[PDB]
Amino acid sequence: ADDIVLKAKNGDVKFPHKAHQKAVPDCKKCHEKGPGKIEGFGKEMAHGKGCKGCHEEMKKGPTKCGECHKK
Ligand code: HEC
Ligand code: HEC
Ligand code: HEC
Ligand SMILES: C[C@H](CCC(=O)O)[C@H]1CC[C@H]2[C@@H]3CC[C@@H]4C[C@H](O)CC[C@]4(C)[C@H]3C[C@H](O)[C@]12C
Repeated sequence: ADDIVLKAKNGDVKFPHKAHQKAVPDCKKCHEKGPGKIEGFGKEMAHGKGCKGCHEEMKKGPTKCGECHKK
């Protein structure tokens, strides 16, 4: 399957899966979540534990606005 781009208005956000499969061997951090996670995602999650917060906790991954968002 292909990577996905989140169409944030301030700039597309790429999500590269291969880098996540390799760096986050705890696949249940994202997979096998109960129902609601597709509908639940949005800006609050992305700037929180959905994206940025995990990077902050794992001490690796982009944490600045222009590292995630790129037109
Ligand atoms: C959240 C940060 C995730 C982590 C950690 C892992 N995966 Fe994942 N996976 C996630 C997304 C949003 C998607 C779909 C979008 C995409 O970019 O592909 C996937 C997809 C998969 C698939 C399909 C990949 C493909 O067919 O090319 C598989 C089999 C899957 N993911 C496996 C998987 C494994 C085993 C993980 C841990 C080592 C892993 N993922 C972590 C989000 C995230
Ligand atoms: C932990 C459970 C994570 C979640 C949820 C998300 N990401 Fe992540 N990301 C994680 C790690 C530990 C890393 C390091 C990968 C590396 O080897 O450098 C990253 C990295 C990225 C990258 C940069 C990838 C690269 O090859 O340099 C990007 C662009 C990225 N992550 C984006 C991203 C977004 C948009 C997320 C939510 C949709 C997301 N990450 C979730 C750990 C975790
Ligand atoms: C990657 C880990 C991110 C970092 C660092 C920042 N943002 Fe972000 N933001 C991210 C995602 C995945 C999303 C899309 C959410 C979704 O609904 O899919 C966003 C969203 C925003 C938005 C809202 C855009 C819209 O609703 O169309 C804005 C205005 C935004 N982000 C701004 C922003 C700024 C200024 C940041 C630095 C302070 C920043 N983001 C960091 C992913 C990431
Ligand atoms: C559930 C995990 C981890 C965050 C958390 O614990 O909530 C998060 C991390 C990244 C999230 C995905 C980002 C890309 C997609 C954003 C869409 O708008 C909703 C579906 C997708 C496929 C999201 C589904 C789910 O919300 C995920 C896989």
